[PDB]
Amino acid sequence: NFDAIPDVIQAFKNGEFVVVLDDPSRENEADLIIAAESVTTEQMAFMVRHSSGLICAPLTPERTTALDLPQMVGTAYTVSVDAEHPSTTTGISAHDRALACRMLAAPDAQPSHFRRPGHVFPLRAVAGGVRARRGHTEAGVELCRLAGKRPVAVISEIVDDGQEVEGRAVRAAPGMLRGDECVAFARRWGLKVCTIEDMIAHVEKTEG
Amino acid sequence: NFDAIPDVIQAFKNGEFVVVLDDPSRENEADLIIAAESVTTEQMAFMVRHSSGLICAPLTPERTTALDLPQMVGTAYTVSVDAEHPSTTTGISAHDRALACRMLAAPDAQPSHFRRPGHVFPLRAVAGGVRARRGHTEAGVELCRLAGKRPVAVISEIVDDGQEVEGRAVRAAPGMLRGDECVAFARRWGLKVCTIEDMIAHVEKTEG
Repeated sequence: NFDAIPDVIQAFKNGEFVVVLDDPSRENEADLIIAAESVTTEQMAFMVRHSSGLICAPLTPERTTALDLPQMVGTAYTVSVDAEHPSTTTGISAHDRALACRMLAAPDAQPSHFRRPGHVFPLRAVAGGVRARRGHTEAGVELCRLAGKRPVAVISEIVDDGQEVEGRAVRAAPGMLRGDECVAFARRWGLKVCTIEDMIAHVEKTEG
Repeated sequence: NFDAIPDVIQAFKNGEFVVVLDDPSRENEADLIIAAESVTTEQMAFMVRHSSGLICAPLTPERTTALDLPQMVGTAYTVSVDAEHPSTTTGISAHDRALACRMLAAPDAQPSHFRRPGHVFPLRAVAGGVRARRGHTEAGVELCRLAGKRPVAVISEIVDDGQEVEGRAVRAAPGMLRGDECVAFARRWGLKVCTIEDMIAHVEKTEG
């Protein structure tokens, strides 16, 4: 079964990842979604290991303007970034990517805190939220609002790495984690899991 | 020990991944580098599983002009892409990312074959090659030229996922694969491994 939204919010509030399913009519994919403000090096490593590794950062339009993150050019990718910080090295390590996420969420964030282009991909949520666009991007920002966090999330799609093949640089039968698998994945890692659909139902209780 | 360049070229010619080390003075990082033209779904899955998951595609300046891939904004990222193909779905799966790579390398590639923005990150190699810029981007394109392949490679940095933590969404002590580890990683997966430095020495035999 899927977890009830309130419980997903409490977990998100606690700085945990949550597994979020969009509509089968849509991608039919699940993403790991976490608040960016305090994402750790170790959690980032886990995210990278268990996802596509294309680590994105959903944020509001207000943050894209404050931080001077224009659209790269439908997923609203902004220009990519790295943390302008003395501890950053190449920008790709779990350390560096988590740092960038945290910095994007900082109340004191400024445009100069980010090197462009880089290795983290901010995504512009639509003003109307999940009831307006049923995407993981909106879901991330929606969870932030709901949990009282800074308006920046971190998301990544949970791929299915397929099976190991001893001594060969290939994986058999890879794909994307779907439905049932998603819930099982969540249970295995002690995470809450829910659907965007339920998230919307939750938000309509207050917004209609 | 590192493999001799000629042997690395033969492997690359065979459509295998090769492990390439840049300078310690530089990133001190190793990347998986493969020819894009025939990268398979299964190999892509392996690449994703064993790297940062930020799958890039080194290509020449001539290809950036032919394909209308302007700079996103130092790593020369162009605008990102997805394959405009009936089999593409969300653009992130190993299937979809490998397809995009293959399409970027097609002799019949045209700008309209790519949706922008997307999930694969082409990188513009500098005209002068590895002797001009000692980057993995140049190395990828340099291997393509050397092996007689289409002038598009696929690269990704080999991260160190750290250690599993049973039932917890974290990984302990993550980092990047370095030196020794790199060679061991290559042996484990039956891949050749070399340094950019040696690659340059190879190219100077002909170019001075």
